[PDB]
Amino acid sequence: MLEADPLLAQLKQQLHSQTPRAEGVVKATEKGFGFLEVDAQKSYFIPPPQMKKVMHGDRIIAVIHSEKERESAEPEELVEPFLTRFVGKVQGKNDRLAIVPDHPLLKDAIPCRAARGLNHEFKEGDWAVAEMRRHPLKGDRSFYAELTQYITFGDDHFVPWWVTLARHNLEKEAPDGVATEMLDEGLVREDLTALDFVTIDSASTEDMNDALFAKALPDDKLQLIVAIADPTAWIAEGSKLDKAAKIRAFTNYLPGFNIPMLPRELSDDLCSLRANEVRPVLACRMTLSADGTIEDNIEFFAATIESKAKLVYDQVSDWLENTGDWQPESEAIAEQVRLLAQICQRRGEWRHNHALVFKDRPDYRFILGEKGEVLDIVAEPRRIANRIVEEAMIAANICAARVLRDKLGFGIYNVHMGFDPANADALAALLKTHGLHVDAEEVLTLDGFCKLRRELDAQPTGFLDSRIRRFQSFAEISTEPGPHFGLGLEAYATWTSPIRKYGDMINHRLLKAVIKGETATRPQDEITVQMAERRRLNRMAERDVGDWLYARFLKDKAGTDTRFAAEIVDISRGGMRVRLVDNGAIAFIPAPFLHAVRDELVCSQENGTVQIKGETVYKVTDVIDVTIAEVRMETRSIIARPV
RNA sequence: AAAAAAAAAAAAA
Ligand SMILES: [Mg+2]
Repeated sequence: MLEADPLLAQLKQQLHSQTPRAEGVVKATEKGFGFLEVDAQKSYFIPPPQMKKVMHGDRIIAVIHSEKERESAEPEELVEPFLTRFVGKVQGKNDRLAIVPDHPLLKDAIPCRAARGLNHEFKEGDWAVAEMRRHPLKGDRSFYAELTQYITFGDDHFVPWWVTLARHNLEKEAPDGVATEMLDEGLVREDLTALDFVTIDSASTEDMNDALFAKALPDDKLQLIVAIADPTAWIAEGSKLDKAAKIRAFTNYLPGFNIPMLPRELSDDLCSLRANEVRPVLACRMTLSADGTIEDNIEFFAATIESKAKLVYDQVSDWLENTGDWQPESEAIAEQVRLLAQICQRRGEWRHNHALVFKDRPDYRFILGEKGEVLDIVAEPRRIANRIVEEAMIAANICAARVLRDKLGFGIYNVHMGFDPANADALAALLKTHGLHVDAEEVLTLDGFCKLRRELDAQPTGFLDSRIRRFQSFAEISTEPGPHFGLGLEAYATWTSPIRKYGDMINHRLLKAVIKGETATRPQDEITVQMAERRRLNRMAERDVGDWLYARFLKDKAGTDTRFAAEIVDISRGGMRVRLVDNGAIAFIPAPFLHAVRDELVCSQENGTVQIKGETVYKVTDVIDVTIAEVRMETRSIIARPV
């Protein structure tokens, strides 16, 4: 320090301790300087020397100095490092090695060495999971990491998968546990083995959760039995398998394969409702009126079925539309499909008239070759076969929601509040100012939410809807009943997918207690926290591997003038993001690609509009056409240009 | 200043 002190020392301590401080997030740039962003309307310049103390995304406290030109930020204290556990490719030779983190915005190679104990000889090119050990703002000399796990070598074709799963600390392998023995839970299994139950799925599906059987009754009434796989017949609450299943809370589905929640021999074999195999199920028998309402006499019962057809969606859809080679190869199972189509028809009607029918965009399926190469990425629209299963499943889950509510009062419920009550006034004002009246109090009720939803659906474009997306809440998992706004239902609880959700297994045991007239333990409202956490991580992992594959699929289209139809999905000041409609990739279009004169060009995020010379040329919702300009593999980003 | 590690909802995987 500067050390000549009398009580000058005390003066300088006081003076320096009274300078202003701001907390904020570091934002690095292409150049040597950066900024400390405090709020969306305030930020301070960080001099190049000062940027050497921080990393992009670090949350810090800086002391603020007035300078000749502007106010300046000098980082003082690290509130939160942007980077702790991370993944990245390692560089460097033998005992002098660095890792550059996978995060697109962090380009700097961070020195590192292996942890004590690790057997892998780390070397240039292989991917690793490292831990940040050392920060300049912590008093340390410089940035330093230790390599904590070896993911794989750079040339591993399945790199996108292993890296992503490691990044999210998700399991890379099917459970090591072993199916043990089918339990006698005191249930009486109705033998439904003679009935023409069918399953309808993707051709590649190996773990069929649901099976359906339909029967005509007098009075234009239809009967539907929903038969669901039951792994709980093999896995007792509190078993080894149970504990393991609780932790992975879902099967993780990624392009080209999945990491199953339960041991693969029960999931893809012993529980799967395979064609012409005798299987235990937990069944729901319901009666549907002419208008599609689920009548009062719902029966949940344990049973045993034998599926008479592993049907595939597209074939069933082809047939109900009559195209294609495929035909139900038996009159009996043809009568099943068309009865099931009637049920769909009735229920689509019921849901339109008393709830909400969300208009549904296409799924996208990665078609992979042997070596993990993506051959194609295809739109997979929801047609009638999909709709047939969906209506049955929703109905079944509605039944479970009633029964659990009316018999236990608790369960694993899927709740969705629609709009956050703290946002209701802002929502109302925003729509009203675009010329669509809404009432902030109504809109927080089911009917209000539904009323608005229909009016929004009646709009030419999805523009206004997009403006209010920022106000919409996510489905949450709750331990007790609650509205599901997005589905326009009082209460909703899923039990139809136990092979691939610990939640549905929890509901299976609950429903079984009910069937048996037995006493049941309320689930602890902490297991929902594990579940929601995994659901989030799974969703991210799926999207992330997707993005990586979208890049490598589109790599050889860069610079070519092949055209893609694209929906503009989001606008930042940096430009636009578009979704390529017939593969579903996300591409970024940089602002200059839109005009080239920066002065006349505004890309408003709040307005979700691009304006050249004061006239809007693009808004968040338009379909435009694009070429692939560039795809940079280092950061797996697709840059598109308009046409 | 060519942006960025978040999904509004459902179904099937
Ligand atoms: Mg299924």
